[PDB]
Amino acid sequence: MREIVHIQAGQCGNQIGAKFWEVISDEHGIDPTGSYHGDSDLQLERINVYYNEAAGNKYVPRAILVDLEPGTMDSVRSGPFGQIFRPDNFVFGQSGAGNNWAKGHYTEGAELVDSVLDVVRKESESCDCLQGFQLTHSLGGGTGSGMGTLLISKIREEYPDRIMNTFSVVPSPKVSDTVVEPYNATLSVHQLVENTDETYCIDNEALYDICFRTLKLTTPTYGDLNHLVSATMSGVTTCLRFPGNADLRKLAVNMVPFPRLHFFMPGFAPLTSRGQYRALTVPELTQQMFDAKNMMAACDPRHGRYLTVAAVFRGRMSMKEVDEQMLNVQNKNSSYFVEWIPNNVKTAVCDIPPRGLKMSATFIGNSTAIQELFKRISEQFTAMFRRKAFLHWYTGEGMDEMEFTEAESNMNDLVSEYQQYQDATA
Amino acid sequence: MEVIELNKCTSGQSFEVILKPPSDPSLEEIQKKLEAAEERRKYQEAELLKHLAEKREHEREV
Amino acid sequence: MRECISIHVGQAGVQIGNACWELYCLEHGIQPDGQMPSDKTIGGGDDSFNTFFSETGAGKHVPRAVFVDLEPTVIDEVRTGTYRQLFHPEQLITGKEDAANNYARGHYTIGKEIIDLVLDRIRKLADQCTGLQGFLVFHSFGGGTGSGFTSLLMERLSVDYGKKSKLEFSIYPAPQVSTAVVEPYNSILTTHTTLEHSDCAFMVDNEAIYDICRRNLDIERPTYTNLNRLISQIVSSITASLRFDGALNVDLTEFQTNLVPYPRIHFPLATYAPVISAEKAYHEQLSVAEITNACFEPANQMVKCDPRHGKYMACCLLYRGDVVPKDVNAAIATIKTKRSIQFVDWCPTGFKVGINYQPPTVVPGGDLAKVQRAVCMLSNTTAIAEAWARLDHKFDLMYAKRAFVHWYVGEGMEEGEFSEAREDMAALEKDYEEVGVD
Amino acid sequence: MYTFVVRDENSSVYAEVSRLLLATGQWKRLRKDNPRFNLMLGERNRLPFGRLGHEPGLVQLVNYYRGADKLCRKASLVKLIKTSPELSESCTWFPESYVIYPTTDEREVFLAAYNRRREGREGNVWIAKSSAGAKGEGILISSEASELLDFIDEQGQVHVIQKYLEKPLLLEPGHRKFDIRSWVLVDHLYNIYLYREGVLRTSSEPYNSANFQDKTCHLTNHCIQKEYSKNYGRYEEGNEMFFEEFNQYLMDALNTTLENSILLQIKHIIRSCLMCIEPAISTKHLHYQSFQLFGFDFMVDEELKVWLIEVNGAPACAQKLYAELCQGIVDVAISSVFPLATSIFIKLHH
Ligand SMILES: Nc1nc2c(ncn2[C@@H]2O[C@H](COP(=O)(O)OP(=O)(O)OP(=O)(O)O)[C@@H](O)[C@H]2O)c(=O)[nH]1
Ligand SMILES: Nc1ncnc2c1ncn2[C@@H]1O[C@H](COP(=O)(O)OP(=O)(O)CP(=O)(O)O)[C@@H](O)[C@H]1O
Ligand SMILES: COc1cc(OC)c(-c2coc3c4c(ccc3c2=O)OC(C)(C)C=C4)cc1OC
Ligand SMILES: Nc1nc2c(ncn2[C@@H]2O[C@H](COP(=O)(O)OP(=O)(O)O)[C@@H](O)[C@H]2O)c(=O)[nH]1
Ligand SMILES: [Ca+2]
Ligand SMILES: [Ca+2]
Ligand SMILES: [Ca+2]
Ligand SMILES: [Ca+2]
Ligand SMILES: [Mg+2]
Ligand SMILES: [Mg+2]
Ligand SMILES: [Mg+2]
Repeated sequence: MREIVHIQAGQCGNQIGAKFWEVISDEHGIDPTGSYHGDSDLQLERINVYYNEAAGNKYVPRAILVDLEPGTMDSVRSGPFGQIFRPDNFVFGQSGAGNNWAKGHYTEGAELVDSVLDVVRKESESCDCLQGFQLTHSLGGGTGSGMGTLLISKIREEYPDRIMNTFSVVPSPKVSDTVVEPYNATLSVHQLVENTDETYCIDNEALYDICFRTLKLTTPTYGDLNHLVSATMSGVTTCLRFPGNADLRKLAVNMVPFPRLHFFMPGFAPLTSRGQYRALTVPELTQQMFDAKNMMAACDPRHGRYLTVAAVFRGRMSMKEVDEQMLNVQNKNSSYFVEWIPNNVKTAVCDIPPRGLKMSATFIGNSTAIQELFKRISEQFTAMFRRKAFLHWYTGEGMDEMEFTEAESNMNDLVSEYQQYQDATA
Repeated sequence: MEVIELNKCTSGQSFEVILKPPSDPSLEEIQKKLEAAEERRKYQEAELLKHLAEKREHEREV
Repeated sequence: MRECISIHVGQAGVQIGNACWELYCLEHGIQPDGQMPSDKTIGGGDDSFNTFFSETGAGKHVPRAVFVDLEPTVIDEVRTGTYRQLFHPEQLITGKEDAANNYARGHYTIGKEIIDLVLDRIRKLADQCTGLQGFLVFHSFGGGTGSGFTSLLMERLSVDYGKKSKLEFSIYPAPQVSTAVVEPYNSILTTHTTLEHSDCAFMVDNEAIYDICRRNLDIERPTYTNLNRLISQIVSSITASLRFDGALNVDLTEFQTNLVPYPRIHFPLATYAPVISAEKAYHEQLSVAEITNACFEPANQMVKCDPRHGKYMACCLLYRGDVVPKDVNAAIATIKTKRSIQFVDWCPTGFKVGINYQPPTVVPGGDLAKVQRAVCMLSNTTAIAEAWARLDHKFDLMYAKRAFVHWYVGEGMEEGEFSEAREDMAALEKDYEEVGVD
Repeated sequence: MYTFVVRDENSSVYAEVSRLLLATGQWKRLRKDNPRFNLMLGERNRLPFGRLGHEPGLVQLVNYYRGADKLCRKASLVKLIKTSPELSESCTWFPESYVIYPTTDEREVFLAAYNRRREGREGNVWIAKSSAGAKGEGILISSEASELLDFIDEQGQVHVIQKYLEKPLLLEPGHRKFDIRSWVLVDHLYNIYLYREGVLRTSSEPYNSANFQDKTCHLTNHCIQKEYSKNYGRYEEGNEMFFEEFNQYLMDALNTTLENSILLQIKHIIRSCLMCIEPAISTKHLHYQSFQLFGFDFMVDEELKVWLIEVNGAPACAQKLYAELCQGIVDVAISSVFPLATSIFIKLHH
């Protein structure tokens, strides 16, 4: 039994976290009271990766819910699957973090972090063989970003030989709460570079463009963005949740050739709006999945090169046709795969589809084009930082300009490290 | 083609056909390799924990 | 009678081992129960099948087998399967988290913690042996257990059983049924460390088996099950002489003597025919001449390569079924006049032949049709070095960038081992070429 | 669409094949070391045949036959003819030749014939050559043996000594010597295609049996005439007489045709050589497929007998025929395998 411990931090972290638990609960047949009512036992062979078993044939998510504010967690307990969650795993302050990384990481969040770690310990102790952790959070606020990355540092200290992966929502001015997000994101990214094994980069800019341009939603809401996030989260975790022999470490080994370059581009096909009679064809799943339009990180894959790629196809389909179409798409895009990692494109098929689609495919791309995302953040960061604009919110919590200068430099080293491998040849 | 050493039994037979003639590491040493690598892990792990302790000290100072 | 102990390491090793022991039981008439009606020496014997099976006072025939994996899900299927009664708990050994396709993790980190236990469960079987011959070790090149733990086991077996022969059945990595990227690293690392410890190794390239299953069994997307049943057939034909009456390859030492004049060049090529779909409604059975001629087509080899562009050091033919020496020699004569078969100058040009009258046994409901006669050719040809060249080139491409190297360093290994292992392989490729080319 | 890779910089022929394939709009070129190619235009030396045919879902094709060097290297061609029953010890169309090492050697049989010739008072000039003799170097036409046997040992390459064809056919006007270059394409099905256009590689100087050590009289390669000879280019451009002129000449001057007089036995020799090695090099059942373009070099003696003198494994073409022939490679060797959206070749059936 290779259990995963899930942590959701802050507003974005808990909203997308709750959708995730809603979506996979339905996939495993667990109802809002934790009672199993499914029709296949494929649903229960790996149920324990994400769920604990409690007497009474109940299944309880191995999930810890964290915020510095109670608001968004009252709404979780309200929401459709709110009762599923273990009540002692709600860990909440009252102050809120004011979209301030310094409050989440250094002052308000430091006050609360030990309480969170007590619940993490008490979930890990009950794990036959802990596989690792996943965190859902945004990088643009204060709690998920600042206190989320503090948690990751503490978790590493206590579990240094355990996998730490994240679903990290990147800020965009197109979907923006405050002007200081580039500061919060830049500080968080350096933490992630050091202390996560895999970070799935969920770019709110891509989720907006997708909703606005392809789904023709003229006023996208957080709900529309999260419909895409939840589809992708169900997707990437499909092969951890159903039979097919790789734990998180084995996936990291074959996806991450250099330790700092572990920021992945997600993607999904078919792109859908909430509320699909035509099943897509294996050729259609494949080409959409590689097209910039389905990329949930606003990066152009044709502007860089793929170091590794993974794709998970869901539904009853031809593995022969999957192999053929995958090997196809690699030849019209053959220049965009590094030639010094042989066979760096890998595929899985799972015959259980997601709710509401008979054919679907999830994309996991480790592309050097991701540097466009970090350049974009870095440019917004510098635009304000060259005038020290809005810094007083941070110096007022004990931070120094130097920590911002280091975060900036660390960020630009990451961009240069990507550019190194995009020009590397055989 | 010369046939030779034809042996037979109830289960089968065997023979050779010629078409032309012709023209330590110690137990201790392993245990040492395994232990030097374990030490290298412990040293890498100790640097990480020292790094994290420096981070904790910075958090205190902030 | 001298006993053989089979050791299965990692996923590939365990699941191939189960397919083999399944087939062995069908060949010797042993039931999943472990009962062998036809063994009239109850509770004992020194018959040829006793080389692979021990006997209980209750007449249970127990494989001389140890299964070892660093995570438990594969061996659990053994403990619940159709032959669950065959084995005894102490023969099945499972860690708790696996090597994650990381040689260093299987060799150094996790391996250090389970090596002593494995050698104890092996000692328990070696203590049931009057005359232990040595070991048959099944594993993948690509897995972190199959590569990393196997090389550690092989080192320690040379220490604890220094006079004993050790044979490998090794699965060479193929992208078509692998989702890993670092397998070239693990393959070269385990080959370097295992080379001076293995007397004779039979490589099976999953690419070749996969294609055979597609082309000759009409299986559009072969599974591990499809592959392993074909592999088990080939393995059985290789070990049949250890388990049946005969005069060829009757002990492990004779494998090296007959197939390996040079210790380093100890990787014989296997070629098998015929592979016939069981869904074939009508099939015309193939003659001794046709199956023997098929042994020189690359499409039937366990490793795709071109023996015409190399030289032979030895060649055995192992027939099962309706075969007599006359037809074999008539086929060899005809084949020699129409194929490029070059032996090295310092070796006799010729074939050692073994025939066993029982036709190949096939698993009921499997994919392979019963046939009236089949052959497995074991040839030590330098052409198999093509597989080393392929794998070393993939290694070079990744290591020039140190891609993925941090995973191995992180588990206690030094970059120096990468280059040390790759230099060994460079020497091996040269060894093959000065033997096989002018 | 199809991909291909280019790994011989210096190949006139496949340079033009590269251009042709791109200009179809259905072939994409990759870089030297990208392995997901459909087609490899490989290097001449140590082409990695072992790495081909192992890319899942890619049909792969290379422009060289592994093992074809047995035919296209002078020492090994001698060994192949004498040891292959298909060809035999006294094959009628290859000059009596001997492989000789400097410093399986034949130095004694070489002299046994040479001696019986001495006493016979019959023609006993010989030539000694190597595969390392580029642009006209390393050859020695001598009527006395040990004058060439010492020329052999003064360098470290293995040489062949062959009976020099003393009585060659001589064109007129010019009393001038030549050899014939035929281009042969062998596709993946091992069909043998003879390019209908050959070329004669002429001597500008008149032949002169008297002094052998003067050579542009005796040595017909395009370069040596281009550089060493005073009369280079009188009768035809570049010392290159093509088949139409040579045929019209053989009728006017000898009352026969090129076909009957020479080509019948050129076609016979090409088939004999290539069918002999087919079992050793055929890719019909292999995981990659091969094709190759060969250049066969022939001599004609004054009785209109054709002799084989070498087979070239990496030949160039005549400027006049590149377009035609290179387009023939695409159509027969490449699009046969990778199809797109009359004929210039003579199929030698077997
Ligand atoms: N023929 C065959 N090959 C297999 C089988 N299982 C895995 N493989 C191959 O083995 C390679 C992966 O190594 P594994 O043996 O699965 O891993 P392992 O030995 O358990 O070591 P770990 O990394 O700890 O899991 C891949 O290249 C697979 O193609 C099998 O059942 N049959
Ligand atoms: N047996 C023989 N009798 C008469 N002349 C001969 C001969 N062997 C060779 N020659 C002459 O010597 C010349 C060079 O011989 P050869 O053809 O082997 O050189 P080469 O290999 O450099 C030609 P290429 O450049 O096309 O490969 C020929 O053009 C021919 O005129
Ligand atoms: C923290 O969030 C995570 C994010 C992830 O990917 C974005 C993955 C993640 C899943 O499936 C994979 C697959 C894969 C390779 C990598 C992954 C991977 O890495 O190859 C095949 C063999 C085709 C199967 C799927 C896990 C996470 O831990 C919970
Ligand atoms: N995709 C998505 N992004 C969010 C959501 N909520 C906030 N964000 C983004 O995340 C940033 C702030 O994080 P937020 O979760 O609001 O504050 P936190 O509670 O401190 O993490 C802002 O730039 C928002 O654009 C959400 O529900 N979905
Ligand atoms: Ca307070
Ligand atoms: Ca505490
Ligand atoms: Ca008995
Ligand atoms: Ca030994
Ligand atoms: Mg908010
Ligand atoms: Mg495993
Ligand atoms: Mg030449």
